[PDB]
Amino acid sequence: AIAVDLTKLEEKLAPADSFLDRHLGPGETEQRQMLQTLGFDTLGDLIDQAVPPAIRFPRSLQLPASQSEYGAIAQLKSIASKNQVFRSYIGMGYYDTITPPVIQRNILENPGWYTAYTPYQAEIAQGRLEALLNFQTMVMDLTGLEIANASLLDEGTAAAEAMALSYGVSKSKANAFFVAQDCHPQTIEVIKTRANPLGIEVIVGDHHTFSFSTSIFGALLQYPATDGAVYDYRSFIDKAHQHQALVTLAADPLSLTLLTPPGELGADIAVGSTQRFGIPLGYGGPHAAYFATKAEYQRKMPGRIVGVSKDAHGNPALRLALQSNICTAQVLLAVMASMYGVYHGSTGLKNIALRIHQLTVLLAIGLKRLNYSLNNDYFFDTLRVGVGEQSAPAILKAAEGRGINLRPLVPGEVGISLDETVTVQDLLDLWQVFAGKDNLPFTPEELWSEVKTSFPADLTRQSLYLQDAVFNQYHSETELLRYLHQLESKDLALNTSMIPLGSCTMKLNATAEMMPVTWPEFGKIHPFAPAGQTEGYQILFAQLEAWLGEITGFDAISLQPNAGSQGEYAGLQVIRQYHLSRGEEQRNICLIPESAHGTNPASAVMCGMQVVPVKCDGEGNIDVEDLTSKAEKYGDRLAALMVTYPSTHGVFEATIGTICDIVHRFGGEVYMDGANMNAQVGLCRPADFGADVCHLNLHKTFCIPHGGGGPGMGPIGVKSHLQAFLPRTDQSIGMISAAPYGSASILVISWMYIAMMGPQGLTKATEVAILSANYMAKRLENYYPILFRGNNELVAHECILDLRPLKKQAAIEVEDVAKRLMDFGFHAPTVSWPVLGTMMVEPTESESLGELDRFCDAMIAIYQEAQAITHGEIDPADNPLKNAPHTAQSLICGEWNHPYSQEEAAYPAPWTKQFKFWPAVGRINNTYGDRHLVCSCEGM
Amino acid sequence: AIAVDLTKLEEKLAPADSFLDRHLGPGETEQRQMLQTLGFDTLGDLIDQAVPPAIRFPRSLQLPASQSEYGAIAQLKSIASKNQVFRSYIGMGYYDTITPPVIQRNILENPGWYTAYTPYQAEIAQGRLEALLNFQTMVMDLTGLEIANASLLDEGTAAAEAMALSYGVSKSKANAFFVAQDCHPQTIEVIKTRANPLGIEVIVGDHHTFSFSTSIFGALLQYPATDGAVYDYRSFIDKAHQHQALVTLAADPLSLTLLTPPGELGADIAVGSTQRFGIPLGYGGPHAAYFATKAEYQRKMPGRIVGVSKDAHGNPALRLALQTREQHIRRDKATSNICTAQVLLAVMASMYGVYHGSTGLKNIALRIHQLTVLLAIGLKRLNYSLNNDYFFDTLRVGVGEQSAPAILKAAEGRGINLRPLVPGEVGISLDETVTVQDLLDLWQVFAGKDNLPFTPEELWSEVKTSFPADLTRQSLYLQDAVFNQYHSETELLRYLHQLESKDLALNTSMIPLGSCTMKLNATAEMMPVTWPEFGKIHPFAPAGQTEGYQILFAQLEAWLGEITGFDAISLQPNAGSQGEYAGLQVIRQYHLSRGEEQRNICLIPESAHGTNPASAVMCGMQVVPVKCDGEGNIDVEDLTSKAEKYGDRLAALMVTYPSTHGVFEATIGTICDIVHRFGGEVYMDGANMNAQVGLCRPADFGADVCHLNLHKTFCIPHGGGGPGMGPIGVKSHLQAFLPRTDQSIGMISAAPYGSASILVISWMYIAMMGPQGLTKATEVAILSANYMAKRLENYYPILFRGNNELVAHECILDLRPLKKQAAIEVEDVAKRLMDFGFHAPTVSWPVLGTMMVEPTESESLGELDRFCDAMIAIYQEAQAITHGEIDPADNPLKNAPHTAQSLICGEWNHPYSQEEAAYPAPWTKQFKFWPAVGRINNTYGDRHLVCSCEGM
Repeated sequence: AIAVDLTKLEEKLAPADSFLDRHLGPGETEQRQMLQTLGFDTLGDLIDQAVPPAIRFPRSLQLPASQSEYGAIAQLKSIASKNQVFRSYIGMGYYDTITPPVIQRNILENPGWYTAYTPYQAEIAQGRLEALLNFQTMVMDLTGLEIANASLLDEGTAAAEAMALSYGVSKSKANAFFVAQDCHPQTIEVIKTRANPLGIEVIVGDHHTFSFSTSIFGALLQYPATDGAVYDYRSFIDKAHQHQALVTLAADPLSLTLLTPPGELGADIAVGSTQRFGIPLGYGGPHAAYFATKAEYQRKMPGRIVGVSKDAHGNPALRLALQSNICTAQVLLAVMASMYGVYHGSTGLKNIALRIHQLTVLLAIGLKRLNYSLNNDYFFDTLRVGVGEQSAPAILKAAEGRGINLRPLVPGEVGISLDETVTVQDLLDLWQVFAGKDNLPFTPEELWSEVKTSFPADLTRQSLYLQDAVFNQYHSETELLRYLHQLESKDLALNTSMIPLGSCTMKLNATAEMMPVTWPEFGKIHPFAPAGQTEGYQILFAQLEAWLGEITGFDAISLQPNAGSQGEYAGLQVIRQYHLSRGEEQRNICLIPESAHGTNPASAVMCGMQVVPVKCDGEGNIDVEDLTSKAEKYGDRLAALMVTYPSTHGVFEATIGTICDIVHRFGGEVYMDGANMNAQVGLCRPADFGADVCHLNLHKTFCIPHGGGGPGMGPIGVKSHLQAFLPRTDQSIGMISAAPYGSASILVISWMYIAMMGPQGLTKATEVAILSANYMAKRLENYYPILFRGNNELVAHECILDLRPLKKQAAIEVEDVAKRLMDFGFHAPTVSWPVLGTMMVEPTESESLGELDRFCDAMIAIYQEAQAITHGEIDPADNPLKNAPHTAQSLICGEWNHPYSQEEAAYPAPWTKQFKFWPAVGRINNTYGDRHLVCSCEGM
Repeated sequence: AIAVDLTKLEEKLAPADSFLDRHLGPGETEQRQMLQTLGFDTLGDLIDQAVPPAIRFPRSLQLPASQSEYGAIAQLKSIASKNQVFRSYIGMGYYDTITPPVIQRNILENPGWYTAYTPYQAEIAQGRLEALLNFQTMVMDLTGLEIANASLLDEGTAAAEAMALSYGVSKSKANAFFVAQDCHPQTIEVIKTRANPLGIEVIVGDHHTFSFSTSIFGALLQYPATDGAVYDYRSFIDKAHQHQALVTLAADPLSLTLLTPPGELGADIAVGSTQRFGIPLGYGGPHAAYFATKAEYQRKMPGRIVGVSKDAHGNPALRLALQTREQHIRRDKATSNICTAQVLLAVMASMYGVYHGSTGLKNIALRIHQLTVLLAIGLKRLNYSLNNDYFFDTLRVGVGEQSAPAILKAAEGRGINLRPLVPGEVGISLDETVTVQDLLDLWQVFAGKDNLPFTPEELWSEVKTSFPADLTRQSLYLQDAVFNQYHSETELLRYLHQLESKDLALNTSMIPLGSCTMKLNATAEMMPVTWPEFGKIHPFAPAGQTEGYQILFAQLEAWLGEITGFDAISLQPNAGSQGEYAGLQVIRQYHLSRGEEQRNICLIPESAHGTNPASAVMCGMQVVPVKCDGEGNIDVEDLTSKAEKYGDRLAALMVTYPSTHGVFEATIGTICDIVHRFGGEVYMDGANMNAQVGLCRPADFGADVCHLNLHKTFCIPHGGGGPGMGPIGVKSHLQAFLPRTDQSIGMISAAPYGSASILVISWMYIAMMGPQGLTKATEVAILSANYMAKRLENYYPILFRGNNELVAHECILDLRPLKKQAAIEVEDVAKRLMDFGFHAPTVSWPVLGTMMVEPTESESLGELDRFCDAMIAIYQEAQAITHGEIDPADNPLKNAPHTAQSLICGEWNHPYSQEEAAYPAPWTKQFKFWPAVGRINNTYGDRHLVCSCEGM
């Protein structure tokens, strides 16, 4: 009433700063210029030709009117204020930790570190590649195992990956996987959820009493246990090996500064979280999980691995080596965890752990004086305290009164996990809470004389860790600042130039969106804090669920899955559970078009489905006749079709509705991979044209930053008939991520984007993304054939450039073009996917016309360079394309013996003389790196 | 008791992360190595031999025990939470504003922008130089005037600089300066405080009724006025010109998007604050003030000015221009005492202009003006009297004596502050943050009820937002490409990144600038600056809303008092220059208070910072230099002679300790005794306090007053040339005269606590270091300086040493032999260091032909050694010239710095290789910092002064 009147009045005022105009690259003038090159007068008219009318969303999105950056921040701040920041000593896999301010400011809040994506182009990613090498080295050193990857999604899924690895190398008919009952309970549920569709039996029980009567292929043990107890696992491991099973330890990596590590205990695999290496609690994430194992299983390892190779000049250089459904991981958070190791060093890390342990021993001695029973013989940071059923509720409440959360274990027992933030003053609060009064029957300092903090020799670590120079040389703040800056300077990120990676949506990660991630009311909340303290998050989730529901047209949203791969997997699990609920167990066929992202069939197989490929036609589109024939053939067994819309070829197929009808006719569900949603928002809705479930990549379409290769979030939307089966936050599939809302803290980014854009702005973004892709295609089409065009000769949000003629004409490979683009100051687009020998270019709506033109001009110049080779005008082996990228040192030092000038090499376009980005290394030898796998700092 | 018990227990625990170990560069092993090189068994021995045992502080500093970064942040957050963030519509020269998040994150919270200092080495400072050029251009465009500088400290002091300029160019014998009574009241006080020691008569009155009967040399008018009124000042300006006076307008630069600008009105000078170009309120600062005037007054402009020149390759390049105006060359004859200014905030303000452009800026002002007109119409419906005929953002509302307190109280109940004007009148200033919902609150507060006799939208059809033709601006502004090209966030992100990449700051390598103390600006120290509880408070908010700041100030006053030994501390002065000036003002007031008005002689040793004699002249004192002896020390005999001669007239001695020569003189106590014997006060320049903290205290060895540079010794970042804070400590007998926060000197800074928000940085430093840590920092600073001197002494003579052949926290390297032997100039060495990846140390000050090197305690041994190795390599390059082994005119020293383009493009015709040019040391092959331009032609730039984007 009064509010409606204010909105009228506000609309009369001079126009205010609109976030849409900061998010978009091309303004109205630039848009009109682009449209004219395309032969359209208006964007609306172009979009009417791009999007098939039958699937066009016929109205505006029902979303809140856009807010300014200032207003949206203020609104979210009021929501955030409803959360309460307690001292949580809940433990269970998440422990408060101190992020060194220098790392918070210069990595987590630095777009130079969070805006690039996976280091596909290694020569311009040596900085984050080195940080990841440090991460691998830290994990190898602490676990005592031979190889480690460049991070997994969270502790529980890493453990599930360990189960899968163990299953693969098993040669027995053993179908059971033993999980110790004192693993973290969310880990157990994630494992059970992954085991279900594969028919794997999960046996959960006390490791002490496991009989080894039932054949197992693997076992998972928690170290220290979830209730805190530190056990000697050697005997169990020995017995498991006698029964041909691999043993995985889920091991707290901070505890491994003190405790005998998994490698020395005989464990085959180690997993865990690196969250307490200075990564915010985040109400669940994002945190990098680790995965370490024996070198003999290196070809079986999940995820990405950084390896040391050499460049064209013989110098050391890093690359992803040996290239599960996992794609996007947790790179940014692995960088933070490794920098925590670099800044603290081995001595510093051990002192942090020793202090935590000393405080926990002191805590225990005082609780004993208060006549409580202490169950753990040995512990790192976590006590199991027997208080009796009568006292447990009052203690937990008194604790809450002081803003402290403890862990309820079983009736009459309370768990307490201390951490890096804990002070002697916190200890006093704990004693007084347990005493029920403030005057204690002891003095704090009096207890120190009793403090015995050693472990038995069988559990006392002697081996060293983090001995490489990198962990010793950068302990002043100034030193670390400079190290970070040097690594950052090697990497080409979005603060330098457009990174037009097809299938990745490298759009603006706006400062206003990123800001709230590091507000303590979002970042400093334990994922299992009582609901009464997380009402701000509850509001955030409810809003995001409603908004993503409206965008997709689905009736329910699960925010849990913490990657695109996880969303696909969750979606297929929900479909599987649906068929089971109808008494249709035999439905296990998953139809997948050959063009699909590789995550799709990997996810299907993980879900116990049998993949049946569906041909794509001569235009690159889904072959409807073939789909119909396969659907008919597998009618009784059809579980699902997984479809990407628009296709991985960047095309709006007009047949999508018909395709869904066919699948439904034969009893299947339709799953839509939502990676290409940047061509859809406001223009079509998956639920409307026949999808039953989809996932969204929030790190593509909805602005979560690419993080150098992570983090992401992959929420799913489902129709009502599937809602009952959604992951838990009688019928649920269980848990897909370790935390109920996955990496909850980064969800604020997509909330901010939607709040600041509003329904018209979100739709305009989609439209401009399509305009810019089509503009680039039109500019380049006479130089590089555009491989797949939709109806009306338009593409969607990306286009595929055919580089195969250059190979025929000039013996030039796509890799040569990709490296030569570095000399022009550009990261290459997506290379050789989905079609070998091509590039897929996706500019997004956030890049200016000037930037688009520079990229096209670079490609045209490279076209002319290839023509020169074709026409014999320059040596076919010694030319800028074959020798790219050109380092400054290669141009300045030694003799210059090439048939082109140093200026032609380094400044091939005018903009490079205004600002030059220097490739840090020459072209990296890929085959050499895979042949001689070196994955730690020892090799560099 | 219980805390005592806990402290005891905590000491038993494994060592936690100590901030001291992050702040220091050299650890214990590195320190032992450096001591071995120096021939000392312990650091204690070195310090006992460096510091005269007589002035030595005989106990530990009484300061709180060190806290971790985590604990100190928590403690300050608790303090900050006591402040209340209101919607302040108080105005008076400070208005809430929206800092674009992209600028907050990538400039204000980016050490790449805030760690370097004044762009003395222009070739490695083109980024901030360009941002300053944009600032000047924005100011010129908006004011309609011909030249503008690269910032002043605040609005009131800028107006005082305008008074000084007007006095300096006056054709008459006029001694009076007219100040309109509707200038901001703090501006009036700053002006009066500056006029007092110069004997200038300040007339404060209604500009409408000024008779011009008393001759004036200048007039200051406020536009719009402090109460909001917009006046047509043309007639006044014409009359002032008829009477041979200059007119300065203190003009709100946002309002100039709509209002006819000073230049077009005929004004000679414009000053103001650029705070509302996206700079946090900051409880007073820091904000860059602007100063614009006519080209014909170039040589009299205060402060720094960026000018477009060209480099060795004929390419456009920027540099500081007309430097003989400034204190470091000209000293007592400088145009002002200003040194450190507000560069970081000028960068932010110009980026606000770049991001919003002319259209965006105008829309911000239009919307503010529309909201204010709407507010006005509503208040009239409620039967209130509205006094301003025309206004931009500020209303003067007649409410009556009886209602005014209740309205103010009701506003406070909704978390709103208004401005008390006079009894029965209330001021309201709207700003960029204001929404129609805020309007509704204001109307309901004035209505005394929630249901209004009108609806908001209904009022719109009555809104006239235009001004009379004679006040309506027609001229364009910000038409240069730079203000149009970077409006997407991604574009601005990239522009900022490209500029930042051109500049060598502390995230690259050590910048060992003597007299500057380029130590760690720790992230934890910087973090609280941008907490809203510090950044979003209006400086004239009611005391009940600022208890967190009260606590911060009390603690800082106590701690700096303990460090200096002084009885009272003033946190007001907002630069070292202001601290000196405030100190001299208090000394002057003291002599007057004793009935000793004739004391106006200020003794100043020849080595002193140019700010010293400049400050003295501004304080109405006559400078008498005191000679330095053969060994560079103050000549006690000469001091005594002059003290005797000017006995009856001796006001002060200004002394820097340790000296600007980097030496601890053992005579400092005797020197103070002599000054006191002859009736003078002793002022100590505390810019070298990084050699003193915990080791000696100025008050203990004879100083009556000192200033500290928090941006040198206490970690406020150098900001590319600002901001700073220059608090003063005084003995009890001077306390009565301190600036207002019957006897006060008045106001030195426009805001009572100057740039209050940045004081949290120094609070954090002290809290995290503790007494032993602060003292260790001083000792390591001295160790590292002596280490570098020892390493370099056989190559470059150490010009001055103290007792036991030691230096203090810095040393002077004599490069004059290189000039004699090889015709190598100090600037040659400075540019060649760029090719080694280093910013030069301080060049040619205090001694021409030398370099003064100050590493600070924050730089590692490895880094100290690389710098020494660079200087040694350069020495060998000079020796090759000397021995005739290379063309004396064509060699790396003469041609430095070497851009990548100069090496890669075109034919290479030099008797040395490109590798020798770009990679003269092995670390450059690990990480190469590229100079963005070749050597800049200085004389060409001063000959053809171009100070806006049109030239570049």
